[PDB]
Amino acid sequence: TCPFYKKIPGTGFTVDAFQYGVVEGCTAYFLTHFHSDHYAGLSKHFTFPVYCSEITGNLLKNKLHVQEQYIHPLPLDTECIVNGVKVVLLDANHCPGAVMILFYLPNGTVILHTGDFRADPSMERSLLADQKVHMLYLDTTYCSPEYTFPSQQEVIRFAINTAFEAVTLNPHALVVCGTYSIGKEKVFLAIADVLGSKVGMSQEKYKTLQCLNIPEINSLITTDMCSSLVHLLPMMQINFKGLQSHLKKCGGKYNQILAFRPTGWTHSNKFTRIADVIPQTKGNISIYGIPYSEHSSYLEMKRFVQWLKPQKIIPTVNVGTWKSRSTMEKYFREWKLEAGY
Ligand code: NI
Repeated sequence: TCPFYKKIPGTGFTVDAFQYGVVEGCTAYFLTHFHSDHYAGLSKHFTFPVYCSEITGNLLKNKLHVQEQYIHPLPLDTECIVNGVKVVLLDANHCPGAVMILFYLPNGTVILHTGDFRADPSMERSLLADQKVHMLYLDTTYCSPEYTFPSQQEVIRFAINTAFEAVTLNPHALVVCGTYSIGKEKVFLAIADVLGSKVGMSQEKYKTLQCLNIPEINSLITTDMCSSLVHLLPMMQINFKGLQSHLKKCGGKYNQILAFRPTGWTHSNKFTRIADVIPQTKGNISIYGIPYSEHSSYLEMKRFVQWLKPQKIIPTVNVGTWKSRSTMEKYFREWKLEAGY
């Protein structure tokens, strides 16, 4: 059955709750973003109203084949009414089309659901600042002080300069970027832009990108692999074996590969700075691990919550074990005691 952390009290709404069949009482199903854990259970067979951003609606329509009659896209930063309740969608700074939802309940309670997010100080001057928020449903992916990472911009600058130098040194080098869902598109778009190239990719991946309302997209991406010096492959192929194999397929148009694996956090965030990063190398193929995150670091999450000052916090990630919930409760109390709410 549908957990309490996916229900919004005093409405018949749910959020990211598609895997439990018909939820009793639910009149509107919200979807924060198009990642499989969150959409799990949605298909052409779903017949209830789904509320979401325009981008998320394009993906539902085209990738999952959800029938158009059930897709209710809403604009961002706009007060809307859904089944008699006022709502607002805000940018989550996660993957394309990802939203936070603000629910104004009829009793006067205000609830923020973050979905998946990467907290940023620009969220402190949105519509959130206009009134008190009583309850927060929080993306707690990285809720522990060891989880630090550089900014997106530091990582992109590093990627840019690395690729530019490698291809100026050897103009027959190919650049490859690994991927498994939407998100982290700036990695490959920024590398391509400094190399004067489009990004080449499979038909399924191109179809995905074509749904994302990216300006001038037709000038940036192609299905013609041969005409392009940056290629996208599945993350699973980003290894020496997979990369040698792809290099055989390109027809001796390239004689070297430089590949990037954008990851989340791994244990080497604790010492290394981005400027110290060195690749793994076997022969004419180099692989760089780069920690480009679309979730809040501990410090970014703490700052956001300490600003917002919610009366109650409901975690939405790592809630499956008592040990994790207990640990998270401890950090929420520290934050409250330090800031005085
Ligand atoms: Ni996500």
